Amino acid sequence: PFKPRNYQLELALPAMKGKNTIICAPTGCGKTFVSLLICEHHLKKFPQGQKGKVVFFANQIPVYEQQKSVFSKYFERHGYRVTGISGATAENVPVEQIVENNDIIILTPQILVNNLKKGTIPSLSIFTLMIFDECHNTSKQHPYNMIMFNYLDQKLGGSSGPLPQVIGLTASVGVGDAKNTDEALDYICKLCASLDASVIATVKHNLEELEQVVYKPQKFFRKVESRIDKFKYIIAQLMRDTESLAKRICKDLREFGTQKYEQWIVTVQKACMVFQMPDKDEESRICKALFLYTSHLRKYNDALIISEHARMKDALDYLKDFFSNVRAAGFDEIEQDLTQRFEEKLQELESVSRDPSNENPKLEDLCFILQEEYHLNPETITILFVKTRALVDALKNWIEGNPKLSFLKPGILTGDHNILIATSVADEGIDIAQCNLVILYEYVGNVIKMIQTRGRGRARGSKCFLLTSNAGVIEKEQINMYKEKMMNDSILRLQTWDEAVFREKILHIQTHEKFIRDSQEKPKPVPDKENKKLLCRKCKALACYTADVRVIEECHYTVLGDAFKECFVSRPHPKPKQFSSFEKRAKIFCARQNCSHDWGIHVKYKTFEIPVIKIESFVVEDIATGVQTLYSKWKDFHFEKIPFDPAE
Amino acid sequence: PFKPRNYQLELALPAMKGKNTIICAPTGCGKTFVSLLICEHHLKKFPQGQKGKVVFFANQIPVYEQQKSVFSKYFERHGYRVTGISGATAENVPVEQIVENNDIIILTPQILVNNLKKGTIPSLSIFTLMIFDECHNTSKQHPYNMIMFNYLDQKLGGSSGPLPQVIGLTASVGVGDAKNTDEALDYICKLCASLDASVIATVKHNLEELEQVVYKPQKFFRKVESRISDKFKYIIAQLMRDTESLAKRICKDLREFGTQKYEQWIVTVQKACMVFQMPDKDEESRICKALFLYTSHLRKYNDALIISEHARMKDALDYLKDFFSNVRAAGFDEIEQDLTQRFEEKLQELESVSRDPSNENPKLEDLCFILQEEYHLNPETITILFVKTRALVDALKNWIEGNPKLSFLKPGILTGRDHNILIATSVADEGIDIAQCNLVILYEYVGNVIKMIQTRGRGRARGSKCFLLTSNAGVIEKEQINMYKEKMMNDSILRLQTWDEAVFREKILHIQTHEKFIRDSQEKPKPVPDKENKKLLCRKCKALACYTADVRVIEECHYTVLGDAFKECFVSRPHPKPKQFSSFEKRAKIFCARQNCSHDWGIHVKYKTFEIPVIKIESFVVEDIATGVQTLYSKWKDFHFEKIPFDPAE
Amino acid sequence: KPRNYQLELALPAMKGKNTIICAPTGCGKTFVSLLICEHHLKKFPQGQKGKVVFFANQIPVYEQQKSVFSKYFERHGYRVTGISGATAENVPVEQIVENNDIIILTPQILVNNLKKGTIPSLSIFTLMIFDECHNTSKQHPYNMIMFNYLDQKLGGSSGPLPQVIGLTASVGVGDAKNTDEALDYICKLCASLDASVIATVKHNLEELEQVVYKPQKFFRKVESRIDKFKYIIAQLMRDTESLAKRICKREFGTQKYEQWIVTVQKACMVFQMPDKDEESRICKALFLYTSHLRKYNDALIISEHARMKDALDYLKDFFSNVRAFDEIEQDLTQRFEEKLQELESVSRDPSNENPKLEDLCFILQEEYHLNPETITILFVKTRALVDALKNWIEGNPKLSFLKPGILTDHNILIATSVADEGIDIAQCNLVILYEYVGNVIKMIQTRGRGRARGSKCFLLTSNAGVIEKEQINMYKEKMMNDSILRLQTWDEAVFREKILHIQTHEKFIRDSQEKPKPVPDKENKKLLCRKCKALACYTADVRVIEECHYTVLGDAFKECFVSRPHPKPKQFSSFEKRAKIFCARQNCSHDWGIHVKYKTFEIPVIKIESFVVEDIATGVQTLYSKWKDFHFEKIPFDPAE
RNA sequence: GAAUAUAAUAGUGAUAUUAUAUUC
RNA sequence: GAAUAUAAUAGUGAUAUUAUAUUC
Ligand SMILES: *O=P([O])([O])OP([O])(=O)O[C][C]1O[C](N2[C]=[N+]([C])C3=C2N=C([N])[N]C3=O)[C]([O])[C]1[O]
Ligand SMILES: [Mg+2]
Ligand SMILES: [Mg+2]
Ligand SMILES: [Zn+2]
Ligand SMILES: [Zn+2]
Ligand SMILES: [Zn+2]
Repeated sequence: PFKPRNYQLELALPAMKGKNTIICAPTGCGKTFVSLLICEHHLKKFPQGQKGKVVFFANQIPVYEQQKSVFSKYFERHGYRVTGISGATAENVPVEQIVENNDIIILTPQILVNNLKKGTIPSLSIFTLMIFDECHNTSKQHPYNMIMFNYLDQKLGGSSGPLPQVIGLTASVGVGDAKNTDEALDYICKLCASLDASVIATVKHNLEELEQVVYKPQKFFRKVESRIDKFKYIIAQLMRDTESLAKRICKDLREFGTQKYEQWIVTVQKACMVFQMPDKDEESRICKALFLYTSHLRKYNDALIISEHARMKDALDYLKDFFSNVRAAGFDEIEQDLTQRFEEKLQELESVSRDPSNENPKLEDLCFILQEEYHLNPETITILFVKTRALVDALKNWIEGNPKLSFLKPGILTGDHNILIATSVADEGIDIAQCNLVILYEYVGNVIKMIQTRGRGRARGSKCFLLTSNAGVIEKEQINMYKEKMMNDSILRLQTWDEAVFREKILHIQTHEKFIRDSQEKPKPVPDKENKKLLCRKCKALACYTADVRVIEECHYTVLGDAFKECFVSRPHPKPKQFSSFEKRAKIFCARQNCSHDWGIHVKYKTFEIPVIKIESFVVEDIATGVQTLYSKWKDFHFEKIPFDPAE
Repeated sequence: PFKPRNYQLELALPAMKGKNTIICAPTGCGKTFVSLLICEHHLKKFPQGQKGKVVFFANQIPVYEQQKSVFSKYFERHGYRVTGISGATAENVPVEQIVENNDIIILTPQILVNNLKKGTIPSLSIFTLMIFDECHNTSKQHPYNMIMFNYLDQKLGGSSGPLPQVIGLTASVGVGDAKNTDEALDYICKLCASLDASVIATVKHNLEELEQVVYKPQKFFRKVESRISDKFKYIIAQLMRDTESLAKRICKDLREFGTQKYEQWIVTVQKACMVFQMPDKDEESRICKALFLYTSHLRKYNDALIISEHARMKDALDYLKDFFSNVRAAGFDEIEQDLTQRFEEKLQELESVSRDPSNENPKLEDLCFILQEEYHLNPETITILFVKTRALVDALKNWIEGNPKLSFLKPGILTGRDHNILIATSVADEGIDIAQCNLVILYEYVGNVIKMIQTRGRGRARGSKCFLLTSNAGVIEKEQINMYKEKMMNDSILRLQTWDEAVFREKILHIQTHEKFIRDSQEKPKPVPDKENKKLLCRKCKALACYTADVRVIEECHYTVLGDAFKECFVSRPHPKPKQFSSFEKRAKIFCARQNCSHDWGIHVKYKTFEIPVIKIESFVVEDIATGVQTLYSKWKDFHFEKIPFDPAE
Repeated sequence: KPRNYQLELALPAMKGKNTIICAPTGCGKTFVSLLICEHHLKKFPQGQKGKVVFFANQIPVYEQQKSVFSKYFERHGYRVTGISGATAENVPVEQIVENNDIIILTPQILVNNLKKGTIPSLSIFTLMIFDECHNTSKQHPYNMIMFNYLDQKLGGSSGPLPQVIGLTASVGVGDAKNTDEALDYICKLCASLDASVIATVKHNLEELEQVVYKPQKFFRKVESRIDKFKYIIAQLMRDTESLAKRICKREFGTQKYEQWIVTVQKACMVFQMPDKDEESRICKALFLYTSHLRKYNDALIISEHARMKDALDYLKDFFSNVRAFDEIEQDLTQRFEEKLQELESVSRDPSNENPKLEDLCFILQEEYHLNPETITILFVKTRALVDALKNWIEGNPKLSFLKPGILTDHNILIATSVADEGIDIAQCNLVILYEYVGNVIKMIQTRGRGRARGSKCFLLTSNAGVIEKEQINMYKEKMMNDSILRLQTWDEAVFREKILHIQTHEKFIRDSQEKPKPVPDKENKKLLCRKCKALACYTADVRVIEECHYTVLGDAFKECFVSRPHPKPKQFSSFEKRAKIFCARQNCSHDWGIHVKYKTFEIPVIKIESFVVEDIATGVQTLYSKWKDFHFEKIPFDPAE
């Protein structure tokens, strides 16, 4: 073992007393030891004729592996069996026997959800203790709350079974969209209701010890000026008529370079695919043209945004890569036309990407900050957060594409090194290297994310700069810093309540939400037995019929018959995953000319090698009327759904 | 995930062809990744309708936990359920269910032996691949060899059950008591037959790669001398003569001080003084209890002489002092009160001699010389020091900490159940991997050739050194004949690898059969249990404890006592190291109650729902009521009285 | 196709730095030599010229290196020549050196040519290369050359000195007990060679390890035999000692008794008597007794280091070689003939056999059973053991697979010793040391006997002190390596300072060690024989040639000795062996020297180590081993005789 | 492939779009 | 013949004896 902190004992104390409790402690103060202590006490509290059974809930695989290894290494010596079940090792194994024959079971929540729904696990009465890692996710349709729905449904019912103690683990419970303290109080009470918690454990009598371990990094706010247009009066006309040669085909009833323009191009593109035409032959031409036009427009928009947030050079390289991929996917008259127009004006560019006269002031401010902090301390470890995955290697190539930052060794963390560039890590996650500097490049999320991000630099002297060219970001961070105060104050206020009163308010909210969920069930579909024709979305070619489509596990959708096999092509999948009882063998694209529109994937399901498609790649025409309707999700498309039968 | 050494592939190659293989490679080359590769390939080789089941055999708990951790972390992603069963998690669990429902199972061999004997595991046919760590232990009746006994007994018999592939992992197969080449070769063949192996995988093509990753440390031999003239030994010898005279007053004992022969002698005498009966039963209990004390004190004096022989005089002095303080804290006896005074009478001489710098152990001066001259050339040296007894561990820690010349050292302890130098008794096989030691000093310490080869793993870096400090020549002799034995081993293997695999399989087979029915004959005796009820006296005070009629046998191994009569014959102390073996749980240790005795009887455990005393015959002397003759027994299975199986009744 | 570690070893020397080079025996030092020399020669401008001298303590190494250097550098346009003792004289070396760019020498040549004054100074050269530079110490020729070098260096002269490169596998640590002593020893060795750099492989160690393999060493400590033979042959010399003690006024078998017999024998050579006729008799008896006791002792030794038959046959050879039996020798030969019948029934007895021979036979059997094409080399201390073990090999039925050869084709070569590495070696698989341990240097050099993988070495002995003597050599090697690695960290300036101070120190020691010449007593003295005390000649008749050799000008002496053909004639200096000198007395036959054909006249050269010197006045008898210890009126020989 | 979460944007909202991340 | 080196054994050592090897 190892000598623990006092605030750890303090945090684990309400849990060891057998009370369902939510533990709220700063990120990286060692919640793992708290879990181990709670589990140890809970397991070794039982008599000889009875035995306990603990279940742990990690939301992601790294935490799964880590916690499993630690728990197994620590508790085996005590004579307790520790195991784990994730999606990889969940198939073709009796999970009920795995649960029964073990004392500690580390799970991803989806496993327990699926097994409860299926029936392999009768009730939650099997466990004597449930622990939720990052219990702030216990809300809405998240698997955690899906479990707690079962828990409460058993609790709030005549059917009485020994329900397990519930422990939550987090650094922030959240406040929702609360404008004041009394609303945040209601939010926290609602969460405690969702977790059936009667206690909220925080550090109080040992704060002086805790604050010598986890240091809050100072948060500097860097508001910079925007660019002042070497890439604005060039792609403008390009966008103008690349929209209007699409208007050459038909008239269609909004500033450029924004997200609204993105939404506009998207909905327009999703409104062009339904242009019914008696010619049909040239309907394909029209749709395949307009699709290309819009697909070029939106990526032009992407280039504009990337330029607006990063180097203009990367804004070019983006489009160059795009047209490269377009030329690699087969040459079309339209595609080679737009490409010709692009490369005609490309000579004017590149040279513009080569002037220091037009350099993003944001990147110059970032260069200033980095140079300063690495001058004051060369052994600085910096972590950087960006909005999109496009800006990652953009800022990377910006770093090594600069002699001023020759002291930097960029690293990537998306789906040894001085600085690590990343998108956005979910929750605390597996602990990485400790950083002395945290930079937020136009990146601001929720309050919980803000509080959790402090774990990146919980050492003394750690700093955090928020670099942006927008005020809305700044205010969006300030409101979070206020929300934290609201949360802490609401919690400290709730900790003054009597346990019973709190319990009955919780029970009240629980009964309320239960009634809501019960009455929420509704007569949703009247299945249309009419056979519908599924066409392609790009070239409008006939893909299949609804009569040929089979549904697997009430989630996935395949196509039968040898007719469809001559309608698609396939290339080996880039990231061959393994989901459920499936296995991604390859990808599936259209076959009509070199359309090559993505239709779905080709999988190996048991002893079958079958195509699985997504409805958001097809247009649902009616064989009778002709009304071409669109569906973004399969569950939105209600038709005669026939379960997949191996008899075929 | 990445960059496997080519010699690793070379070693895993025969095992990736289904061939039962013994792998022989230097310690530290990375046998774990070899295991991972063999196991992985073994798992991906099975089609869709079939599945494999690999089992890993670890001899020690740290190795168990480590391997379970690695295998779990590596094969979880692929989709293989990895689990483990040790002695701590073996009770009240469905082993059949745990074994089936998992793809990879890490076990301590005793678990499999027990569960096979119990019948919970029908046959080894459930497995498709068995891996043995430190497979050179597959000999005599070590658990590995028992498992392989079951394997062979299923193989050679009429049983046609599909047996799993067998892989062994070692750095040295050993040669045994071989004196030449074709003896070592026959030994190795016997071991391969014990493991059903037909291939011995070693590095041959990728030697140049291996010899740059695992370096053979340079060895050295330091032959010195003990103390020229010892005054400590004289005083202790005269004390010994005094005590021996005090003991000779009662009986006439029908050799040299400070030797092991005298230890054996005083053990035999102490044993023979506990079968001296008297009709008074109060003169018996007063004479035997005194003789026990005398022999014990003589023994402690001997241990002190050995300690002083190997270390400082202060170490032996503190040893004796701690002994006398311990028996003084136990409660002064009438036959021991004089001994402490006799010792304190010469304590002034001993203490004044233990401080005199001129008569100091020259072995320690040579060791200090080595340490000094080695840390002077490299101050960041990490040293590891091997000694025989733990008394020497403590002694050398106190010596290092208590010496101005070695004020640069920070000694640590590593015995049985940061820092510059690490002092340790011995490590079974390779063991868990600790920090590299570019200096391995052996202080009067030699073992088998296997340990000699495995110890080189401690310093597998370039320039790493190894010393053998001793005052005895037989030590060095043993080391060099060990090296010659290593030559014999390597050459025997190198010659076996040139043979025909079919021919080798034939030999293996006809060694296996021969052994199989040499195990058949004899081995079936059944000494008739005499039903006569015998008394059980305390070996120290000769007082009555219980009868053989009150003694019940639990699980054919342990032994308890019944009645509320035995209860008033003992007291108990909270056990210093409580454990949980099998279906038991140590709660306390049990001692006698007759006044100044307090002799070790047994322990107090919680078996199932019962709180019971478990005793050892090693601490009791048996007295036949009929004949009146007293007999001494050490092991319970040597006392063939009538076994009375344990039952929840009574 | 040069190796990288070779270039690495040559790198410091190619920077004009005086460098000692350490690298395992047989890693291609010749290539490094050629590289360094090549770079040294092509460095000079047009107006200047380069001149390199390569030393060699062995004629075979001399001819190998001369051949290689000549074949290599002839193309580039450099004249390569060599000088040895066979072609050292009747030639102007002064001009030979001047007319060449590369000169390969045996060091004694340059020493003698510097002493004679034929060569002014070492300024003539620009680069000197010492092969086996670990010999640069004491009174060795290398150290003499370096004495000249240092004398010109530290001296007031400012003449240009040549760059000094040394080649070795081990610099040695002398008798160092710790790292400091080893370190300073290595430092004074550097000062002896005026070195500032010690080049070892460090960057390309992996390559060197991939080329040269360290053979695995084993030690075999057996016990000594059982010995009736011991006592049986002992009472012979107890009886002999009894006989010798009857005319004049401890453990048998070991060296103490040997040098005891030696010193006593030398003490009987000075036992005088007025008769000078009974004197010769009693001292010839006292001579025969000791000279026989010695052979008996040595027989007792060979008995232990071999089989009893070897020692027996040795004695039977001695007694039959000393015959061509005298009246005094008749008793010894009769008492020995009365020893043969009881000795040989045990000397043929299979019961009493040497444990060392048993274990050796076992080792050979094993290693040849494993590999039938094994090449074995066996080192022994004496030649008696050479022939004895050859006879034992060809005599033992079990070893009928061996083809023993001699080194003082074949399956196993039996050898005494090889000074340093030597030339081309039969690369063996098995090296065996039969009661043979030298120093650390010769050990590391012995590693070169098997630089191939799988090669093995054995140390067969009964004495533990031998094993200890080897282990301490290993520890000494460790100390050497460590001290070198520590020296390679010092800055060159500080090192040069230390070296300079050591040089001035040692030079001061030498200059203050030189004692003046003793006063030669011109008074005459009678030089007479030691075996029979017979008057050989007087000092006035004796004349000295080349201040080294000594002859006699007198026909009276010419009739006082006999001449018999040399066992192995050879040529030295300006001389030429042909015969050998013995005492002309009937039953004496004692070695006096040799007769040679020096230049024109044939003259007899004698040794003082076979003559005892009495005084014409006092008559005091004295012994002298070397002519350097015997000071007198040294009258220079010259042709008119 | 499907589900879930977070952020921004349009909207009165149920929602929708995109971005990002996770899980089965 | 002379010179020189290495090892062993005596000696506090300077040295000496012996063995082995080399060289002019
Ligand atoms: O595409 P899958 O059906 O196999 O499922 P998945 O996990 O990748 O979903 C990711 C989504 O992003 C799009 N996608 C998938 N791939 C392989 C690519 C892309 N988009 C780009 N630009 N390049 C790719 O290689 C899919 O639409 C999917 O829904
Ligand atoms: Mg699914
Ligand atoms: Mg001469
Ligand atoms: Zn299409
Ligand atoms: Zn008792
Ligand atoms: Zn004579």
